[PDB]
Amino acid sequence: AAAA
Amino acid sequence: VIVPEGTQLDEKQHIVINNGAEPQSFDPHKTEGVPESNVAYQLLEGLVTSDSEGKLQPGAAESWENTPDFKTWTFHLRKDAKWSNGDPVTAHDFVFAWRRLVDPATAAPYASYLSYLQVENAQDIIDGKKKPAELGVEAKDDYTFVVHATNPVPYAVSLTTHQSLLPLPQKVVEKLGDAWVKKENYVGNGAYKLANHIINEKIEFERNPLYWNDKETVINSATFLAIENPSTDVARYRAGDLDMTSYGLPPEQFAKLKKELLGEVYVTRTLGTYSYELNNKKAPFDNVNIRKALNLSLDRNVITDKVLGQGQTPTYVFTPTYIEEGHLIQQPAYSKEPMAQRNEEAIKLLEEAGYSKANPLKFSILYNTNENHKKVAIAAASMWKANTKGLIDVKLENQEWKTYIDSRRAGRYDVARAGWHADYNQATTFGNYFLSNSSNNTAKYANPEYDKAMAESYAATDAEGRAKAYAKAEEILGKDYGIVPIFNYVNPRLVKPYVKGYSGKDPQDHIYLRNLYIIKH
Repeated sequence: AAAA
Repeated sequence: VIVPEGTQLDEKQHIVINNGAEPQSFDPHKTEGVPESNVAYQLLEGLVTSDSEGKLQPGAAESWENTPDFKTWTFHLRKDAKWSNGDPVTAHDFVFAWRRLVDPATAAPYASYLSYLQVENAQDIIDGKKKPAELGVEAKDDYTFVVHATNPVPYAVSLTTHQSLLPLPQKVVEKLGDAWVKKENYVGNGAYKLANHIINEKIEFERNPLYWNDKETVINSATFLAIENPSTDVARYRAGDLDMTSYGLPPEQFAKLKKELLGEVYVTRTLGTYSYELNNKKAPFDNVNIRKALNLSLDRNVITDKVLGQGQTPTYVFTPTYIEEGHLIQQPAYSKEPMAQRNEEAIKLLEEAGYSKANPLKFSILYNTNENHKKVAIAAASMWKANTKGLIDVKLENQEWKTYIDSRRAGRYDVARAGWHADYNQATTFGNYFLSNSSNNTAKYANPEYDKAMAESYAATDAEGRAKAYAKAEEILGKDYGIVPIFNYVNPRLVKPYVKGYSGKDPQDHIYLRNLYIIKH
């Protein structure tokens, strides 16, 4: 998952 | 059950959490980020889910098993489980959702996930060669969902916890199309439902009374905020206006926050890597020599020790080496050279590539609006200029989260800040990212030898064999300088003393509202  | 006996629960059971950004979408087939997954996980529930420490527990499936070859996975669904509108949850919903994920018409950023699971025909469907109905999953009956993989995937169950493999309400989505996701239309099988959504302000959740496990849910309502800057997150926390920060805190405040907020500062060691992604198909980053120069001349210890200093650990590979089956991955040789040697090598490579003080290498670092990212980018820009004696000149470019993700996916970037958090606690959640054909691969990295190394893992018959194949893939990726890995994450957060059920021990650092409770005293 792409991390904020 | 989740509440220790005798505990004085508060009456209201309301919580406010910073979710960090406005999500792209509430449709799990249209998203790829943490803000999005944090929303999806409240509204929907997949085969398997997790507790507050990240341990796996039954979700929509109450039982499951595999064949001894690790290729057939059978899930036994709950016979009385319902969607929030009263419709039954069945294996058909799972068949429907998983087909929709790989359906080219869906254009899902995580299409590749069912390819990672080695599901029969998933890749062929993604590639337009077979129809979505040819996917190797089936409803053997209304409550039995069977997954058929072409290769052994012993870590299969852990994959099924991901947002991309959440079920969707077939009856609703078939009727409404993409519009099912609007608040008036949304139907889910999770613990909460959407009460309100104001873009750039808040998402309000309310209890889903038709959730199968509603009787063990404690939180009645929650608000997710969209506060981009850690300092603003901390300010709202300290004003008493939110209960749990997002997973960034201001480096310069960290020490004093630990001193003043006793037992409110949590730091989770997570399976994550922070990188600068290089656009491998955009000049001049198509040149291995320049990708190598950027890697040699970036001092990771400056960022981890001086800019952040919260427990982030330097790394020079993509995969966290502490992940399961990651242990044979080696840090590259240059990482052990003194910076003086590295920097001398970098300067030579840039001069060979025709850069000078007068004509430096110029590019922009794209990052999502966030003061902590800005600080890291300023430090990177500063190191790259000084360490190469003026041969690199770096501009910063911040975009709102949604826009930033779009820009990365569209290839409209030179160098982008990038964080990857594990989807499941096994090395391939990182290794799969850099397959040539991965829908997650926004770097546009493609090496047939990398793909071949990864493919050998499915010919292995044990953990050691898998771990060797993953080490060889990472070696290849390292020799290509495909990206600039910087650190392995920690996730610092503030959590109020009256919030219970947050562990600080979940390697994926999920927050499920159904795992939390507010205490009185």
